[PDB]
Amino acid sequence: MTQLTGDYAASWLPWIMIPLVFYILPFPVFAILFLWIQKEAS
Amino acid sequence: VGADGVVTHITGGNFATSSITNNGWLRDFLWAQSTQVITSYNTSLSAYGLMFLGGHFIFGFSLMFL
Amino acid sequence: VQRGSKVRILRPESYWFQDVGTVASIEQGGTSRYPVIVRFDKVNYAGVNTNNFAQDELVEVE
Amino acid sequence: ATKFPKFSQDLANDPTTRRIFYAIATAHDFESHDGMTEENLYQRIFASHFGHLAIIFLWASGILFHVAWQGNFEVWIKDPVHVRPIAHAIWDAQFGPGAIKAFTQAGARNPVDICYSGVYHWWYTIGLRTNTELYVGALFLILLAAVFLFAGWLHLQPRYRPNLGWFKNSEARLNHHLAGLFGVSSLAWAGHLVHVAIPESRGQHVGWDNFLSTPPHPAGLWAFFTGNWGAYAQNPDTAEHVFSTSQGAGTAILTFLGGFHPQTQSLWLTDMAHHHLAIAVVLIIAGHMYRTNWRIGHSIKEMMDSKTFFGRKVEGPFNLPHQGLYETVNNSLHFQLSLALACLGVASSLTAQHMYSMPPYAFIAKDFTTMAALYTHHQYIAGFLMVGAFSHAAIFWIKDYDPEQNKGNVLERVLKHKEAIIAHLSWVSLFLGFHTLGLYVHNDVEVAFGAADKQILIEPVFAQFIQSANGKILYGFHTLLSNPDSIAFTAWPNHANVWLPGWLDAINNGTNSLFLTIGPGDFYVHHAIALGLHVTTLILVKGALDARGSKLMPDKKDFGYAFPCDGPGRGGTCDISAWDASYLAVFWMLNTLGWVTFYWHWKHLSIWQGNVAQFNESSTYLMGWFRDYLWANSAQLINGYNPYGTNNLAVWAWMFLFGHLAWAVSFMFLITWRGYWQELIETLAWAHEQTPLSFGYWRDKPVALSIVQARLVGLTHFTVGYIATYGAFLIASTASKFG
Amino acid sequence: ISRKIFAAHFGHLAVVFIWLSGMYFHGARFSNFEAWMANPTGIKPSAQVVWPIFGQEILNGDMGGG
Amino acid sequence: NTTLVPCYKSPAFVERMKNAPDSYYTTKPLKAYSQLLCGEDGLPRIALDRLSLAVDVAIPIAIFLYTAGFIGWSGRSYLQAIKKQDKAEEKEVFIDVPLFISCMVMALFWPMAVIKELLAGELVAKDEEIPISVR
Amino acid sequence: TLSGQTPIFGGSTGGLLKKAEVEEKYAITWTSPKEQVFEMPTGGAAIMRQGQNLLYLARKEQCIALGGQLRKFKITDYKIYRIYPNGETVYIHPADGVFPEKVNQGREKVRYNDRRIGQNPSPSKVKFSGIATYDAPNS
Amino acid sequence: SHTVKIYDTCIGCTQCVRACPTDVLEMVPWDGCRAGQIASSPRTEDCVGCKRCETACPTDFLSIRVYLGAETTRSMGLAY
Amino acid sequence: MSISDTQVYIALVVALVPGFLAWRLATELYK
Amino acid sequence: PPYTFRTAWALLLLAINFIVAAYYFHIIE
Ligand code: F6C
Ligand code: CLA
Ligand code: CLA
Ligand code: CLA
Ligand code: CLA
Ligand code: CLA
Ligand SMILES: CC1=C(/C=C/C(C)=C/C=C/C(C)=C\C=C/C=C(C)/C=C/C=C(C)/C=C/C2=C(C)CCCC2(C)C)C(C)(C)CCC1
Ligand code: SF4
Repeated sequence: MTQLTGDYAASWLPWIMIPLVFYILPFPVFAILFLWIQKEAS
Repeated sequence: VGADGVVTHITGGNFATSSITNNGWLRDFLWAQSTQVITSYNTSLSAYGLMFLGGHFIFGFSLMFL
Repeated sequence: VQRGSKVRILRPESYWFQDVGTVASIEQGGTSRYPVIVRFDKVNYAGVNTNNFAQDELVEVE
Repeated sequence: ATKFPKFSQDLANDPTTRRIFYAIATAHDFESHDGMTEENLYQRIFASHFGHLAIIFLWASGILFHVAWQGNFEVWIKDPVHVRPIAHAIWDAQFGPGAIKAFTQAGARNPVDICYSGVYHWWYTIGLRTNTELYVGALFLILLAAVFLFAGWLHLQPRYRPNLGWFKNSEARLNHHLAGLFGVSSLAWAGHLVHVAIPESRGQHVGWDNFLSTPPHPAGLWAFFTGNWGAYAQNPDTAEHVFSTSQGAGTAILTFLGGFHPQTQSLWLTDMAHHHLAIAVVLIIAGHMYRTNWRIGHSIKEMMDSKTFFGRKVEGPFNLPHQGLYETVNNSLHFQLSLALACLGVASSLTAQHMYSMPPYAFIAKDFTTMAALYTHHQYIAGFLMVGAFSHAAIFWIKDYDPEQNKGNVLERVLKHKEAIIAHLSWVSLFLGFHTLGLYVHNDVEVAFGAADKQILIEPVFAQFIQSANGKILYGFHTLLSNPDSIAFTAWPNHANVWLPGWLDAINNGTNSLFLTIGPGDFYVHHAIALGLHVTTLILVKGALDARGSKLMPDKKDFGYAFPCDGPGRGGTCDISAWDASYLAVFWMLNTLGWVTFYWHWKHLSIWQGNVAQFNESSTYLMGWFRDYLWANSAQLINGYNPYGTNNLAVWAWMFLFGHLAWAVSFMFLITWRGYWQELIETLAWAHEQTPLSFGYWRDKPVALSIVQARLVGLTHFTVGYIATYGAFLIASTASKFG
Repeated sequence: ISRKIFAAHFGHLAVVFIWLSGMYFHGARFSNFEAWMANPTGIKPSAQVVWPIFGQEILNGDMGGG
Repeated sequence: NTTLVPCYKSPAFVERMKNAPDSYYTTKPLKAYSQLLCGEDGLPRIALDRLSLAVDVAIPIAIFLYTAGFIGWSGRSYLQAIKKQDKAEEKEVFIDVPLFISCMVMALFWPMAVIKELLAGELVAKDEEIPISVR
Repeated sequence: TLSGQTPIFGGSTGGLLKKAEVEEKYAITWTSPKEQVFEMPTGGAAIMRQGQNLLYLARKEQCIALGGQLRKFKITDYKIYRIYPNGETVYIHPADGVFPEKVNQGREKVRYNDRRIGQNPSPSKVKFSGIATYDAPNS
Repeated sequence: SHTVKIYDTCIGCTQCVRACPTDVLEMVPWDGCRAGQIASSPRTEDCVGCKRCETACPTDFLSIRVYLGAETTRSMGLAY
Repeated sequence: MSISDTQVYIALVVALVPGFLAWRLATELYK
Repeated sequence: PPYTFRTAWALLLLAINFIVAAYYFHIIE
């Protein structure tokens, strides 16, 4: 075939979550996880 | 060169298309062109087969010191 | 343990533990806590063959 | 002074980039965190095991969910030999049309991955037949992971948090773990086999709404209590029984034929239920050995200090002084962790050595790539557990060992002669490498000059005696289960070898891996393997016994476990710590299992392709290992994508080359060392400060990463490159010749 | 120091002349140089023949011209 | 083991004889391989049966272990020969070949020498003679 | 405080960075009887002056690297200061005005253990305690 | 912030102080030596950790130990 | 017969229960 | 002193070893 499809149920769900957990969410996650490792102990 | 003028190269234009991926270097140059030193036992090229294994031993042996 | 006597080391931290060495000199001040200078035929590790010791961790062999 | 890391103060005030890194690598060494008591230590060990058990269960529910959702378990289960299991689907939004077409495989209508884990064969054997049964298993394991995440949170509340006396209650934990954790669980598993797996391998559907009504045996619950136990093995499955159907099926639920099911080429399910039933009873009995609070039992502390053998003066257990060992083992967590890893490292080698020879799951002997990956997985897992067993031996010697309690006991007698042990591992290693490399490269030279009949070929006539002592009539030793007239074959007073006709039918059949035929090529690799296990034991034993210190630095205990060196003085003390012997032995562990799995793979790749005479005639010299195994079987791996197309091995061809890069980049962290990189980073720090428009500036000074860290960063790349390269080789060289 | 440098060069030039002598001597009496002068296409260049011991006579491969 | 048969009766090994040049190497040795236990592939092998080969799995082992000890004994006895001379520091970098040869002729009958080293309690140094580490 | 004429030096790239005026900075001050040339610890060469010399260095190791070079010009009257960014200048070398190879009176045995290093306690003794095995108030 | 401890086995050979590139060590008067001196480490926040002092100590299994501890901005020698 | 469309979403909200119970425990172990 | 417990546990393991060789060399059945 010439596309990514899914015969499995809710085949629309990889369509959005592979972008989410791999190149949309990590930079927010790496920013939150950055703010935690570089906070003053005042 | 044959009896017409065309040139049949040793690997035949292999560099232009397959030397651009370094998987092509590993299969079309290292795996493919080592056939003569791999299949060299019981022939007159037998000593290059031993040197080719000998060089592999010494490289791995070096990593003890490194 | 006077000068010239072959003596054995009872110091576990030393390179020469349970090895013999000849005594080079004794300190007569009595307040140096390591008076014996004993000299060894084997250098320890990139260096000396001489070390200072107390009276109590030496035993003479001859 | 940053908040992170909060467990160690002096790393939080680190002004450089090593505090982000050292926080990661120290975050689980709870015994070294600031402001930690022993009471608080165990309560965080305990609560982080719950967080670990949940990850195992969430991982296991991910296996189940993805084959329920995206696998082909329903399609596969109708023909477990000719269709490939699906791991999960592929969503790579940057495939081309050539990769969609190539990876749309195994009857799928979308790109998929072929499962090489064998979970399809495991679930098919234990009685799972529908996707919904897999889905409710996935949902159950998610909720079962939830009750362990909650339990871990629960046991950090002050009213539920256990006290130190509860954790150091060794006799009560052994009693329950033997009787309940292993005994009851294996009793329960024999319950599943008897009720679900065995009946559903005979066709009848047993489920949660069904199992309470239909007994698994016609004589159920009464033959057991009367004592008429033989009723459970009256008519077993015949040799023409075909799996998961009623034709050829029997009614026996606990029968001990031995050998293999003739149709699945696996162990009988009825033979497994009887196994776990026997194991359970033995384990439950073993769990009533130590006194808890009923003054009938054993006390481990008193079993150490005992010095009276029926009135005879002895020094202790087996006439060896074990006094003070209870308080040594009990207070040491690294002693306990070292023993646990050493026992999983044997149980994981034993997993690999038995599941290829004696396949437990249905049709797994006919799935070569799954069978090959499962062996290499558990041997590599077992190699790491063996390195960590000896790592924590070295931590145990340094931190939680004292000469006062262990004065004169068996543990202190080892240190009295730690150089006699190390010198002898040095001899065996030197002996086994001179005469294995020397015998291989003699064979190389003779085959190289044509005289292949002048090879030194030593028949392994001792292992061939083992096979003849177990039933193999191939060689002709004709003794002791190869001799039908022997005392062992017949068991003259009782003749109760009910297991022997079935076993001898399997060992004497040549189509299985049970006690493979052994030749001169097998002799040499078992000495490479023996040389491998001896050097990597030498490195680890030297690192454990010299962890207290040797003449080069007699104070290693003060410096800790992982320190770089003690400067260039006294000749130079690079890699002197006990940590650097664990680091040095991972190379030898990876090397050794790169001989075990290379030998397992090539031996089976010759049997599987029918060319058995290729391994036997060319494994005796090292070029055959290099021409007939590495060069020969790389051909379809490296052609996973060529200029002319791309196929289903395009990912294995890519991870194969990925692992070559991850291996090569390890040499950077291992060959070039720290001070080169600090003078280069010091220069880049100059460039950044002096350049315009670069408005960023480091919160923490960039430094070249430390000495003991690069040894770990380079060891991770060597390991990842060792595993990605061979994982891609083994999968692609087996799943391309075959299905 | 400079006297050591200048004198050591002479002993080095001696070593190269020993090696150059070995090349011409092998080209003289251990080579097929006479045969290769006649037909320098089908005859392969070869000096340094190999003694018959240890089965290494197999390294004496055929060079053309016997 | 009975799979191994002599190269006298071995179809895969007479084939080795048939297509064999001579030159020095594949006739004089290859006749002598006819007396060896020979596999199902025409390759001479080292098996360990019983008294049939009990002398042949002792000729190499006796010849090696004697001359390995001969090297070890002469090398050992030359070391104590110069430790007592109190010159062993430079006696090792500059081999005293008349002393070393005289230590080799002591090493011809080394198996009976080691026994009276052992029976005199003189071969092996006592445990608190030996420099060790903290342990 | 500190003062002196800076040596003839064309300026380098190895000199002070942003750490100089933000965390702290060092100054070595020496007097020379001659107008000769010395090697810069930050790469290069500079000509030291005739009177009071002043040089600003990023870390203390450079100053004592240079100070060890001045002793090869027979100059042993150098003083090393530490300039905090707010501006006060501490005297840190030689701390008592005499060089540390010399022995004074009034200096104290600091971080001295009254035992052999061999009998430092085992790490199990200080288990779950603040101290390490090498402070170890026993002996 | 390393920890340069000095033990009673010093002989006042003074060599440890000379090797120190950062002037952490200095001599104080003592009585357990013919030299009447012993090393002390008053300036150990300045210790860079080079262990160059340990290479110079001639007493067998040397009297001065650098104990690499919490590494700070001046114990790692950063000019930036 | 593969699992239905709704059964995937049921697993999504069920797996949200150990998703928060992991937060329960990670923060209780004082990250 | 004469070794009585190290011996008779070494000679016991040789005994088991010699029994294994006895079946190996086709001596006892
Ligand atoms: C901000 C910050 C900053 C800045 C600004 O501000 C900067 C800048 C510069 C300049 C000026 C120069 C030039 C540039 C270029 O050309 O190229 C590019 C590169 C890059 C990197 C680029 C980058 C840029 C920025 C960063 C961008 C951003 C990004 C995003 C934001 C992220 C995202 C976020 C999320 C959260 C993830 C450079 C460089 C260098 N680096 Mg350098 N940076 C920095 C950072 C960093 C880090 C982290 C590290 C580690 C990795 C490094 C490293 C390095 C090295 C090796 C080198 C070199 O070689 C070079 C030089 O020396 O010269 C000469 N470095 N730097
Ligand atoms: C019946 C009672 C019982 C049961 C079922 C358990 C169960 C468990 N305990 Mg607990 N414990 C108990 C009583 C019990 N305990 C008591 C009374 C005490 C007080 C002293 C403790 C104190 C305690 C502590 C401190 C800890 C546990 C832990 C655990 C968990 C072990 C980790 C794990 O699951 O790995 C896997 C489970 C398996 C069964 C794996 C099986 C595979 C093994 C490795 C191989 C088996 C092969 C077999 C041995 C072959 C040989 C047999 C022979 C016949 C040949 C486990 C769920 C750990 C934990 O907290 O986890 C959250 C832990 O830290 N327990
Ligand atoms: C070369 C030796 C070797 C081989 C042949 C295998 C083979 C296998 N492993 Mg692996 N593994 C190994 C070494 C090996 N392992 C070692 C040394 C470790 C310790 C780190 C692991 C840890 C591991 C885990 C956690 C899992 C496996 C699994 C599997 C099975 C499925 C993966 C697959 O299809 O094969 C492909 C060939 C490979 C080399 C890939 C193996 C998978 C890698 C090693 C996982 C690495 C874990 C990593 C730290 C986590 C990723 C980071 C994450 C945040 C993204 C398969 C039979 C999976 C399984 O259990 O099946 C359901 C699985 O969950 N292994
Ligand atoms: C740990 C087990 C596990 C693993 C390795 C995977 C792996 C994968 N899943 Mg997931 N998934 C799981 C459990 C797992 N799943 C469970 C239990 C559910 C039921 C809710 C789902 C539902 C799900 C959906 C709907 C999808 C995936 C998809 C995928 C693929 C792409 C990554 C992704 O977006 O997932 C997203 C992650 C989730 C949806 C939640 C899963 C997180 C689980 C529950 C816990 C994992 C945390 C782990 C235990 C902690 C380790 C962290 C660190 C220490 C390494 C990938 C192969 C995508 C796919 O189909 O590829 C084509 C897809 O869209 N999965
Ligand atoms: C049950 C098993 C077990 C447990 C509980 C421990 C527990 C512990 N070990 Mg350990 N160990 C084990 C098994 C275990 N070990 C095994 C099997 C080995 C052999 C490899 C080791 C060898 C070992 C050494 C050498 C050391 C420890 C140490 C420690 C202590 C600190 C943990 C730590 O460093 O922080 C957390 C650790 C990490 C966060 C690991 C960092 C990243 C690693 C390298 C994984 C990287 C994988 C990579 C990302 C995958 C690639 C993904 C993809 C590209 C493929 C801790 C008490 C240290 C110690 O004893 O303190 C004094 C110590 O130095 N262990
Ligand atoms: C194959 C292994 C390998 C790799 C990848 C490198 C890479 C590098 N070396 Mg190295 N080296 C190696 C082996 C390797 N070396 C070995 C075996 C030795 C032993 C002698 C050395 C000794 C050495 C020295 C002495 C030096 C280097 C230097 C360098 C750097 C050169 C700068 C550069 O090329 O920019 C390009 C980067 C690459 C070519 C790495 C691969 C980039 C990939 C293809 C792109 C990645 C895509 C994306 C970023 C992935 C991130 C995704 C995210 C999910 C993580 C570079 C990162 C020099 C340096 O520091 O330069 C200033 C330096 O002086 N090396
Ligand atoms: C016969 C046989 C066999 C077996 C063997 C065995 C099993 C053994 C053993 C044995 C043993 C059990 C041993 C040992 C030991 C102990 C000891 C203790 C020792 C020693 C030594 C010494 C003492 C040495 C000495 C010397 C010499 C001799 C010379 C040189 C010098 C020296 C000093 C080195 C085999 C199969 C292989 C082959 C065939 C048959
Ligand atoms: S510590 Fe070492 S160098 Fe310093 S005075 Fe004492 S013995 Fe001499």
